Amino acid sequence: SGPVPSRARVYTDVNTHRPREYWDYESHVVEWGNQDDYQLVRKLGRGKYSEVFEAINITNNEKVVVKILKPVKKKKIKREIKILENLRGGPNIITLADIVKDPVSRTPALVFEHVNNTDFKQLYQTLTDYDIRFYMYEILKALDYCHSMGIMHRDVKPHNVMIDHEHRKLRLIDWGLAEFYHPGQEYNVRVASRYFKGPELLVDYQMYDYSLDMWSLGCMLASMIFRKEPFFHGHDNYDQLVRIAKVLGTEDLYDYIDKYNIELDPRFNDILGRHSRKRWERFVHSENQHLVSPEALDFLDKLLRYDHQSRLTAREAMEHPYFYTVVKDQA
Ligand SMILES: O=C(O)c1cccc(Nc2nc(-c3ccccn3)cs2)c1
Repeated sequence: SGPVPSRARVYTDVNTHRPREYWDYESHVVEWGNQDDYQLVRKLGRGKYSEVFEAINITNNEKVVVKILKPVKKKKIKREIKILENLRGGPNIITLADIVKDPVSRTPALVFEHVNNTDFKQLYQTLTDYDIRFYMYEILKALDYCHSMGIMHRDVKPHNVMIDHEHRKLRLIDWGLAEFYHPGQEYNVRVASRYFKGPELLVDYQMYDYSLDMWSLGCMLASMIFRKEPFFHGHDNYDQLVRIAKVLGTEDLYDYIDKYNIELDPRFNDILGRHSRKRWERFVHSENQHLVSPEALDFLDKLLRYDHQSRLTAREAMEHPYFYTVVKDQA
């Protein structure tokens, strides 16, 4: 027999109740603006899928950010655009302002609201205990929103969480890997950065859901409170699961594989070994103890579960004691 099916615990059928055009992005028609409205100022970054620039909208003198896409299948561009338009205006979601056809590359360019970024490699070393709870709460607002809208991000990691620390503002960016959740759909497991891939991706379990983003969030939280980046530091996708298993233990891993009748890649046989579940105290030391508390460890533990069905939802996470003071201040 094959793998046991799975469905999201929450927001399971939200896309089914929408009109088909909400999620049928292959049939999305792109609304193009005027590429002459924008003059590039300077380059801000580059990646495998795009280059990102500061630009000026010369019709109103507004600063914007322009993401010029490298060649990719048009259906992937339609996907990202449709998701950005669906999520526009949601809390802490980057705002897509315009779409233009770049004259040189002949590829699309997405135009986004400007947001000032403090690079995480400089910010994360100055964050207080309170800052981490605050910004984790703000990320959870974006994840609960997009999940409630039927969308999983699938690429949650520090580079995709832009933080203007001076104004305590945060935006979840790069929706190029995001997808619509449909019950029973089997998804590509070649998503997310290595260090943030959930166990379902590493064992090739395709019927995953929003809870994938909650694993990635737990990896971010561990790296911030323990000041260890990345927290699970694998050499490849196989070794990545080994690094997880040396912390979470192999017993719950094999229980997970058994529960969903997952056929484990035979490469894993010789490398996973047998490992006890470790106590989080072993990652606490004098340089990070001010960021670690019983509340943080309880919250972290409830995110980092092999069984995607047993991880906190974004809404459950927001109600955890770790956020009581953040919640009280925001009232
Ligand atoms: O893919 C996306 O959705 C997206 C949306 C907005 C921005 C970026 N990417 C980058 N933005 C910067 C940056 C740095 C300083 C000030 C402003 N932006 C550097 S890399 C990506």
